[PDB]
Amino acid sequence: HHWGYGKHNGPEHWHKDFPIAKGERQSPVDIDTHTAKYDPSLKPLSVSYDQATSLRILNNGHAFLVEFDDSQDKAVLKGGPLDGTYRLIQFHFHWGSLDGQGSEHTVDKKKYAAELHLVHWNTKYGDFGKAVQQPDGLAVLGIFLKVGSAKPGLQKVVDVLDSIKTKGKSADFTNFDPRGLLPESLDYWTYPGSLTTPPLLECVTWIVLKEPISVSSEQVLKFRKLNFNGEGEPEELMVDNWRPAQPLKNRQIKASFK
Ligand SMILES: [Zn+2]
Repeated sequence: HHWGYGKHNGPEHWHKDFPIAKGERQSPVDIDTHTAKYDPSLKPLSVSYDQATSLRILNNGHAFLVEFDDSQDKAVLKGGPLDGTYRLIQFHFHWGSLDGQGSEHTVDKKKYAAELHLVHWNTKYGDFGKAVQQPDGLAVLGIFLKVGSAKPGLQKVVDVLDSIKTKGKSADFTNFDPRGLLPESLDYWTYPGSLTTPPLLECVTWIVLKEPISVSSEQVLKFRKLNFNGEGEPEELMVDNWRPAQPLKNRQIKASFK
């Protein structure tokens, strides 16, 4: 018994256990493309994933995560609005029950079928646990997914989902190249925010790419066959595991492009 995305434990209930849910820099938010400010001082993003080492893929009952070895600077994110090096620790998705919903961030109110989050932590803080307690501890790269052509680089992930159908299941997942999930362009918006799942800490510096990647209906369909529940109990399909847009309040979204 805890938090989830159902009617009685969904996002609207999270604030009771995690007061920060009504905080000043909560995520996701709607990106108003006409209010975003182009900032010439923003540097190009630097993604160095050539030595990435994936370890496992896990169903934690809220989504499925693909965990990486973050004991060294093997897969890092630098540049952009960041100061220092951020190490990739895991990536996961949020998706919907239908192609018209699923993303957490929205663009001019437009919702995408899913959203990919690549989570990185600031190496100055040693470890993930310490990083989440700092305002500049995390840097999450957000990528939108739209239904269309199949994404070859995502197929290895969809084919193993059958092995981690229920909450608690994990499987070995080595030699996966996260570079296959990136779009052509690295243009982005960025704003200070939080983790979109409890405990909703406001330690994120969000970097949302403008260009979405396309995945096939067959690929996204497989995401929808996962279960929120553990093996041996009422089957609840894992769908609509997204938090709705939160108030922007005293924050401005910057764009790396004109
Ligand atoms: Zn996420």
